[PDB]
Amino acid sequence: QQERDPWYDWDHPDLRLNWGEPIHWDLDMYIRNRVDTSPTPVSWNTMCKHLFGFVAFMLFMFWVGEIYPSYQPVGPKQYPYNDLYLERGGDPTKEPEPVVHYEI
Amino acid sequence: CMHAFFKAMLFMCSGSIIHSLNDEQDIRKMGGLYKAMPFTTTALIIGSLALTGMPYLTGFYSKDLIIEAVNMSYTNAWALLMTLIATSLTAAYSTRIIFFAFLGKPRFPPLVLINENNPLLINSIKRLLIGSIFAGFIISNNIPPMTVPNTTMPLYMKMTALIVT
Amino acid sequence: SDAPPLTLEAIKDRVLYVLKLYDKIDPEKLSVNSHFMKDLGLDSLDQVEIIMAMEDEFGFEIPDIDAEKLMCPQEIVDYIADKKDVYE
Amino acid sequence: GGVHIEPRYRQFPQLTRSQLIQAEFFSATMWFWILWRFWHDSDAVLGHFPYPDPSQWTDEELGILPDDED
Amino acid sequence: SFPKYKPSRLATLPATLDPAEYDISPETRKAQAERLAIRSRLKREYLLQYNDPNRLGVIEDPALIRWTYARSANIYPNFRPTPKTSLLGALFGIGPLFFWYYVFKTDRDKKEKLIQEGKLDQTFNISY
Amino acid sequence: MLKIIIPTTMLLPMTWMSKHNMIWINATVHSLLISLISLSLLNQLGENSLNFSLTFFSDSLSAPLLVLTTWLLPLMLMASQSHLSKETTTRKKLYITMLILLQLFLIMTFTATELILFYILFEATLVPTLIIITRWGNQTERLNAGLYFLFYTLAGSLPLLVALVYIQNTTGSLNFLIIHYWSHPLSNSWSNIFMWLACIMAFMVKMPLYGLHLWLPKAHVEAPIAGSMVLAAVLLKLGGYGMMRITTILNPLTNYMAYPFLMLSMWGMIMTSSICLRQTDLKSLIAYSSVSHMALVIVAIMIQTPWSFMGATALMIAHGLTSSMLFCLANTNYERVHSRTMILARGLQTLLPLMATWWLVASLTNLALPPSINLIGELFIITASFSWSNITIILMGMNMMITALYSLYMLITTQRGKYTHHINNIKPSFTRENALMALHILPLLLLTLNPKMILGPLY
Amino acid sequence: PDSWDKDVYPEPPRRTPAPAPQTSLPNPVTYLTKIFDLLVDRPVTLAREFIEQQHAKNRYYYYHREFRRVPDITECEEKDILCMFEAEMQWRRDYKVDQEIVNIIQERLKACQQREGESYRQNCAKELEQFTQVSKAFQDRYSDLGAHYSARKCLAKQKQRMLAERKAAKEAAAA
Amino acid sequence: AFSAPAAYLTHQQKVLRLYKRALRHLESWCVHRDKYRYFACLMRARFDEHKNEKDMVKATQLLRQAEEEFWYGQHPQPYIFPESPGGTSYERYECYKVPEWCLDDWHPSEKAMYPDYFAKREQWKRLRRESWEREVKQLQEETPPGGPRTEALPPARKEGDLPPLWWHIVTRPRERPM
Amino acid sequence: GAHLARRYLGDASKEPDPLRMPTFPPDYGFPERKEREMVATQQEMNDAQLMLQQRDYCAHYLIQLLKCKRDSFPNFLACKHEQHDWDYCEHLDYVKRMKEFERERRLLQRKKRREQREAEMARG
Amino acid sequence: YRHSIFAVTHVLIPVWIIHYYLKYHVTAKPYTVVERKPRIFPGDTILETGEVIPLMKEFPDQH
Amino acid sequence: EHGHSKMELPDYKQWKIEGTPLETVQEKLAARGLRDPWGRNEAWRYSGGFANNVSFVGALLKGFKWGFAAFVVAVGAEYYLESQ
Ligand SMILES: CCCCCCCCCCCCCCCCC[C@@H](O)O[C@H](CO[C@H](O)CCCCCCCCCCCCCCC)COP(=O)(O)OCC[N+](C)(C)C
Ligand SMILES: CCCCCCCC/C=C\CCCCCCCC(=O)O[C@H](COC(=O)CCCCCCC/C=C/CCCCCCCC)COP(=O)(O)OCCN
Ligand SMILES: CCCCCCCCCCCC(=O)SCCNC(=O)CCNC(=O)[C@H](O)C(C)(C)COP(=O)(O)O
Repeated sequence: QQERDPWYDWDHPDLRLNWGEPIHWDLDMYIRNRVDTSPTPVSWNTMCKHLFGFVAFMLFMFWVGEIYPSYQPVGPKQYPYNDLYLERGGDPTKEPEPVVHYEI
Repeated sequence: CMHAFFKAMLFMCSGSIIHSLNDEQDIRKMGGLYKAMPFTTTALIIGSLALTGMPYLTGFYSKDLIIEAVNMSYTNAWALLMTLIATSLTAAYSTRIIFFAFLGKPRFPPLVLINENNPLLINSIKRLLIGSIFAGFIISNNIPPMTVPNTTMPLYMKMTALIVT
Repeated sequence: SDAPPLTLEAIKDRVLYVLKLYDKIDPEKLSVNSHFMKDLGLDSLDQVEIIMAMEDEFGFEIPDIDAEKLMCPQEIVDYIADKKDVYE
Repeated sequence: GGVHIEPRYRQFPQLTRSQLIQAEFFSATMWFWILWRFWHDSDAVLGHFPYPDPSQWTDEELGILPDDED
Repeated sequence: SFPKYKPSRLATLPATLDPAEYDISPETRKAQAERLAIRSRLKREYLLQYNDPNRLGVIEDPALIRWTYARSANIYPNFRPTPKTSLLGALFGIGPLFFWYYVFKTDRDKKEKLIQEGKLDQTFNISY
Repeated sequence: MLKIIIPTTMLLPMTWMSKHNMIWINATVHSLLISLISLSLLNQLGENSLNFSLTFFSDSLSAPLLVLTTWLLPLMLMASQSHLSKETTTRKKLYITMLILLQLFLIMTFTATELILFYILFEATLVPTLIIITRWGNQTERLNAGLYFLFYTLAGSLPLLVALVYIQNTTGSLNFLIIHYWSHPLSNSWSNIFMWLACIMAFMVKMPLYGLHLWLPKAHVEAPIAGSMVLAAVLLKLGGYGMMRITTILNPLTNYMAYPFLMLSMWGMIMTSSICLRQTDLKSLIAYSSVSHMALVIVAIMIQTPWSFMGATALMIAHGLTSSMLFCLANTNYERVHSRTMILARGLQTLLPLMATWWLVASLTNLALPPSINLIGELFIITASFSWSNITIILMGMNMMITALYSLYMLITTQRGKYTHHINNIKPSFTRENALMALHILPLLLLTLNPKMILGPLY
Repeated sequence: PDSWDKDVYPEPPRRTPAPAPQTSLPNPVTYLTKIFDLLVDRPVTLAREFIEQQHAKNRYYYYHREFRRVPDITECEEKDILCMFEAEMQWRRDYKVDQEIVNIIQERLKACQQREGESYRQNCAKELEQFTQVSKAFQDRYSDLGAHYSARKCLAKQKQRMLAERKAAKEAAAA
Repeated sequence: AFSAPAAYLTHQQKVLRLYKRALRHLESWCVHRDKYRYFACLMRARFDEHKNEKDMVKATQLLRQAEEEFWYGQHPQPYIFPESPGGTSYERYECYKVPEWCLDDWHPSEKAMYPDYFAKREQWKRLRRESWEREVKQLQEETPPGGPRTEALPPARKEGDLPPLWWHIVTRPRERPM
Repeated sequence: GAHLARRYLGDASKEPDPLRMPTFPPDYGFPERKEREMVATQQEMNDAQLMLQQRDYCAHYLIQLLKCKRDSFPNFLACKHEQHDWDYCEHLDYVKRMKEFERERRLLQRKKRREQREAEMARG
Repeated sequence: YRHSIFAVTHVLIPVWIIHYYLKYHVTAKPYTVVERKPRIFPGDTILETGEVIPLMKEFPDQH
Repeated sequence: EHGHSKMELPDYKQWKIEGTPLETVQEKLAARGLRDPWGRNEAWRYSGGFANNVSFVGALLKGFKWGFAAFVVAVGAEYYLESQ
C-alpha cells in the first residue's frame, strides 16, 4: 500500500484504499506501517551481496586483528607487594610464593 | 559529559537553521548563511571544532585521551585502524555540514524570513557555547585522577589524532 | 512559524514577477489572462518549466495531473490560493 | 520577545548590530582561549617527556655479555 | 546500455519499466476504460451516500465484510486434507515441540548429572 | 466467611423487589459495600490459614481472588447498564440474578475446605455463564460458542470427579488440610500417571493450555461485555487456583509429567503472541493475549518453586484487571461503531483524548511496564524459569518483544492516524465509561505500592 | 542511635580527617553548609522537639511476643495430627527467623562494601566469609524443598544427608 | 489531486512526466544553481532532438531506454518538498484536523461562546439541506445510463443550484488549523 | 611500531611474546640486581585507597598530589608541581619497562646466535 | 517577588520535609544511609581520637 | 502583533546576468548553440549581500584577529606583572 498513488483522492487517504474495492488478503501486512514492496534504486540481490560482503569482511578482519594484536615495546607492569597479593583476594594465612621485581 | 554539551548545541544550531528556513531540512536548499545569520554560524563552528577534538576545547580533554589510550594498549590492530578512520570521517562530515550549510550562494526560496533576534534562542545557545568552550578544562582540572597517565609517547603517535583530523 | 498571511495580490504579483523573469515570454505581451500555447506561442516543455519555476518560487509542489492543465497565470493563481486557503 | 523584522524578497535580510557584535565577541573569546591555553600549557599537545631511543642504550646497562660467558 | 534492474518479491518492478504498458492494443484500452468505469461507479455510490445530510451513521462496506469473513470464518469449510496441508501442519505443529523438548531435556540431564557428581559450585544460590 | 456470603445472597431479593428504575443503583451500591467487607480478608498470617469453620477457610492465595471477584461485579453492572436499555424489567432482573449467582458460586469456590465441594461449585459456575453467553449475545455464533465452552470444560473435568472419589476412597479424606499434612509420594506407575492426568487436565483446559484454547476466542468474542469481563478476569484463574491446590499430592510424579505441558505452554505463548500480530478483531486479539499470559502462568505453576508461585499469583491478579479494562475499552468503541473491526474506526485520539489516555495506560500495563505488578509476576516467573533452565530466556524474551509489539500495534491502529471520514456518530465519552476505566486502572497502581498483598502464601 | 543494637550491626569507629586549609581563599562548601544549617537544620530540630514533647505527653508501650518451645516433627507419631500441626507451625517460624538472619548478614556485607570504598576487596573479607558460612548452612537446610515445603520433607533431606555423611565416613575410615 | 484521473496516460503525458522527473533529479544531483542551469539546458537540448519524429514505433522505443537510463542514475536520495508525500512534514498537521460535525456535539455552555459562528453554521446547514435535494435529482437526470464512465462531476446549470457533492469539498478543515 | 612488522613479517622466535615476558632469569645478565624500593607502606596506602591499578611504585607522589588536591580545593591549580612529580615518576617506570623489553630482546638475540654458532660448530 | 515565593514553596518546603524525613526516620534504622569512608593521608589528624598519622619515608626528592 | 507591513517587490528589471557565473554558463551554452531561458530568474542569488563569499579557512578564522590582539595584550600584562 505504500507504493499506491499518493495523489489519487482516496476515500481513506491514510490506508490509500477506495470504498468498495476488493481488499488484498494480506492488507494488514502492508499498511505503510509494516513491510513494503516499493522498488529500490539498487537491485535486491546486489544489495544483499554488498551488505553480506561488508559484514563478512568486517568479521574476518576482526578475527585477524585478534590473531595479530598491537602493543608497545614495553615489559609487564610491576606491582610491589607480591603482585599486590593481600589487596587482591586476600588469604593472609597461606604465605604465597614471593615475587620480586627487577630494577634495571 | 563533553559530548552532551557540544552535541546538544549542534542540534540547537540545526533546529534554528531549520526554523529560519520555513521547516526546510535538506542541505541542498540552504546556501549562504555565514553572514545572513551569524550567531548560529559561530555557534555551529565552535561546536564543530569541539566535536573534532580541537586543542584546548571541550572535545579535546576527552577525545584526545581516547585516541592516546587506544593507541598504546594491547588491543586489536583492526579496531585501532577503524577508530582512526572514524576520526577522519568525523572531521570530514563536520566539513560537509559547514560547507553545504554556510559557504555557498543562497539556495532557499526567494521569500526571506531569516531571523535570529529572539532572546530565548540566543541565551539558550550561548549558555551551551560557554559550556562547550570552558567545561572541559574546568571538569578535567577539578576531578581527582582515576587512571594511570600516558606520560611518554612517540612523537608521531602523540600527533596522530591531529594528523588524521 | 512567523509566516505572513500571503494574499491573492501577493500570489499574482509573484507569479507575474517570475513570468516576467522568463526571457522566452515578452513582459509587455503577457496578461493575467494571457494563454500559454496560443497567446504567447510557448511549447508544452516551456509550460512544464514554468510549473517547475512556480514550484521553486512558492516552496510547494503541484501534482502532475493538476499541473498539466494549468494554462493561464490567472488559473495558476487560483490553484495556489485554493491549495493554501487564501481568503482575499 | 524579539523585535519586528519584515521579509525582504530576494534581498539580504536585515541584521541587528547586537547579534553581530555578540557573535564576533564569542568567536574572539574562543580563539583567545585557545591561544592562552596553548601559551600556558604547551605540553598538553607536544608532550613534556622525551621518548628514549632503545637502540641507543649501551649493552652495559642492559646486562649483555660478549656472547662467550653465557 | 546500462546495468539491468532485477526485481524481487520485496522489491517489485517499477511501473515505468513494464513492457506490458508499451504493448498497447484496443483490447487493453477497453479493459482500462471499463476498469475506470467500475471504479467511477463505486466512487459515485460512495460519494452519494457520503454527502447525504440525512445519514448519521457508518457507511457499511461490503468489501471489508468480505475481507474479515474470508480471513476468519471461511477458512475451515474450504479446507481439504491434502499431502501439502498434512505435511505442513505436522511439521509446524509437532517439530518445534519435540525440538524444544530435546533441548531442555538434554540441558536438564546435564545439570542433574553435574549436581549428582557435585561439580557445579552452587554457592550463594539461595532463591529458586 | 458468612459475613460475605449472606449479603451476596440477599442481593437477589433486593434486586427482585426493587423499583423498575432503581435496580442498577441499588445493585451497584450494595455490591460496592460487599466489596468493602471483603477487604478485611486480606489481612493474612504467615502461619497456616484463616480457618473460619469446617466448610470454609481463607488464605493469602484465596484472599486477592475473592477481593477481585467482589470488586468486579459493580464494574460489570456499570458496563451492562448501556446495552440493556431497551430490555424489559424482568429480563434485566434476570441478568442481574445471573451475575449475582456467578459471584456467589465463585466466592464459595475460592474458600472450599473440601475438594468435592470445590468441584461442585467449580462446575456450578458453568451454568450462569452459559446462560449469559447464549441468551444476551448479539451474534448467531453465540450458540456454537456456548456449546464449545460447555463441552471443553465438561470433557476436561469429568475424569477429575472419578480421580477425586478414588483419592477419597484410598486416602480417606479430601479436606485440604489433612491432604496437605498426610501427603505421600506418588510412585512412577501407569495408574499414577493416569491419576495425575485426570487431576491435571480439568484445570489445564480452563487455563486454557495451548492446543486446548479453542473455546476461549469463541466464548470471549460472542459474550456480552459483562460475560467477557468475568471470563477474562476470574474464570480463567480457577484453573490456576485448582492446580496450585492440587499439585501437593502429585509429587514426585510432576517432575517428569510436566514436560509435555511445559513445552506446549512455552511454544504456545510465542504462537499466540504472533497470532495477535495478525488479527482483525479487538476482542480476538485481547483473548489471544489472555491465552499467552495464562500459558506463562501454566509454566510458572508447573515449575513449582516459591518464586514461581508468587509470580503466578501476581500475574493472575494483574492479568484479570488488565484484560477487564481492555475488554471494556473495546466495548466502548463497539457501542459507537457496531462493527468490532480494528481498521474501521481510526484516529480516535483526535475525537476522544481522555479515552485515548485510558487506552495508552491499559496498553502500557498489558506491555508489563515497571513497576507494575504485571512485570512483577512476569519477572518472578522468568527468574524461576531461568533457574529451572537457562535456555528458557530466549523464549521469554521473544514473548516479551512480541507482546510489546502487538500491544502498541493495537494502540496505534485505533488511536493514531487519520479519522475515518464517513463515521460521524462518535459522541463524546460519557462519565460512566470514564469512571469504569478509572475504577479499573487505579487499583493496579495502588496495588503496586503493596505488592505483598498479591504475592500469595509463599511470601 | 539507641534505636538499634550496635553489636548486631557493627560499625568501625569512623575516624575522620581534620580541615587543613593550605590557602587563604575561602572555600564555598563551609559557607554553604553554614547557611544550610541556619535555614534547614534549626526549624527541623525545633519541629522535632515539639513533636517529641507532644509524644512524651502521651506515652504507651508495646511488647515483643514470646513463643514457647513445642515438640518437633522428629517426635511425632505417624498419623498424629495435633503434634504434626504444632511442629509444622514451629518449623515455619524457625524458617522465617533463619531468613531474617540471612537478611542481617547480607545487610552487613552490603554496608561493608559501601563503607570500605576502593579497598573493599581486602577490608571486607570477614563479612564475606561469615556470609559464606550462613549461606552454606541455609542452603543445606532449605534448598530444593519446592513450593509445597514442610517439616517432614526437611527431615527427609536431613536424614539422607546424614546417611550419606555416615557412609562416606565409614568408607574413609575403612579405607 | 483535485482533477479526476483518466483511463490511461498518452505518450505526450508520459514524456512530460519523464522530463519533469529527470529535471528534478538532475537538480538534486547538481546542487549549485549555475551548474544546474547549464545541465538543464543541455538536458532540454538532448530532450527536444526527437521532438519532430513521426512514427509511433520508434517513439515508443524511445522514452523506454530513457526510463531505463533514468532508473540507473536516479539519485537514490532526491530532494523532496517538506509537504510532499515523501517530505519531512508530509502529515505533520493531520492530527489537528477535526471534522465539522464535531461541533454538533458541543455542550450548550460551549455553544454559548461564539454565537455568530453557530448562527452562520445553521445557515450553512439550511443551504446544504435544500441544495442536496436539488443535487440528487440533477445528478440522476444528468448521469449517462448504465452508470458513470468517469469520476468527473458536472457543475450547476440553474440559477439557485449548487455544484453536486460540494459539502465535503467546501468544508475542508484547513491546511494548518492549529 | 616497527616491532610489529619485525615480528609478524619476520621471525617470530627472533623477538619476545609480551604475554610471557620475561623469558630469562633476572640474574642472567649481571649478579648485582639491586631491588626496587617502596616508600608508601601498606597501611597508609590502604587508607589513601587510591585504586588497585594505581597501587604501583609511584604511589607516594600520587598521595602527595591528592594531599594538595584535598587541601587547596578552591584553587584547583595550586599544586602543579606534585602533578609534575607524579608524571615524571610514571615516566621513569615506563622507561624502565622499555629497558626491560629491550634487554629481553637482546638476550634472545644473543641466545639464538649462541645455538646457531653451536650448530655451525657441530656441523663442521 | 515571584522568585521569592517560588524559592520557598518549591525549594525550602521540599528540603524541610526531606531533611526531617532523613534525619529522624531513615537514619532511625541501621545501614540505611551508608557513607563512603573519608580518605586518610599521612600527616592528617582525627577529630575523634586526636592522634596524628606519621609521615612517609622521606623519599629522595629530585626533579 | 504580526508582520502586516505591505512588503513591495523590487523591479524585475534590476536582475541582470552580468557579473555572475550565469554569464559563464551562457557563454558555454552559446558555444553549442544554446541559451538559458531562466537565467535572470536566479540572478538575485549573486546580487546583493550574497555577492561576497567566505572561504572555509576564513570561516574557521572568524574571530582570530580580536582574539589574537587580546591574547597579546594579556600576555604582555602577565609578563609585566610577573617580572616584579
Ligand atoms: C491435542 C492438544 C494438547 C492436549 C494435551 C496433551 C498432553 C497429554 C500428553 C500425556 C503426557 C505423557 C503421557 C505418559 C508419559 C510417561 C512417559 C512415557 O510415555 O515414556 C516412555 C514410555 O514408553 C512408551 O512410551 C510406552 C507408551 C506407548 C503408548 C503411548 C502412545 C504414544 C502416543 C499417544 C499420544 C496421544 C495423545 C492424545 C490422546 C487423544 C518411558 O518408558 P518406560 O520406562 O517403559 O515407562 C515409564 C513409566 N512407567 C515407569 C510407569 C512404566
Ligand atoms: C480436554 C479433554 C481432556 C480429557 C481428559 C484427558 C485425560 C483423562 C485422564 C484419564 C482417564 C481416566 C482417569 C483415571 C481416574 C483416576 C483413578 C486412578 O487413577 O486409578 C487408576 C485407574 O487407572 C485407570 O484405570 C486408567 C484407565 C484409562 C481408561 C480410560 C481412557 C481414557 C483416555 C486415555 C488416553 C487419553 C488421556 C490423556 C488425554 C490427553 C488430552 C486429550 C488405578 O486403578 P486401580 O486398578 O484401582 O489401581 C491399580 C492397582 N490395582
Ligand atoms: C538525472 C536523470 C537522468 C536523465 C535520463 C533521461 C533520458 C531522457 C531523454 C529522452 C528524450 C525524449 O524525449 S524520447 C522521444 C519520444 N518520442 C517523441 O517525443 C515524439 C513526439 N514528442 C512529443 O509529443 C513531446 O510531447 C513534445 C513534442 C516534446 C512536447 O509536446 P507539447 O507541445 O505537448 O509540450
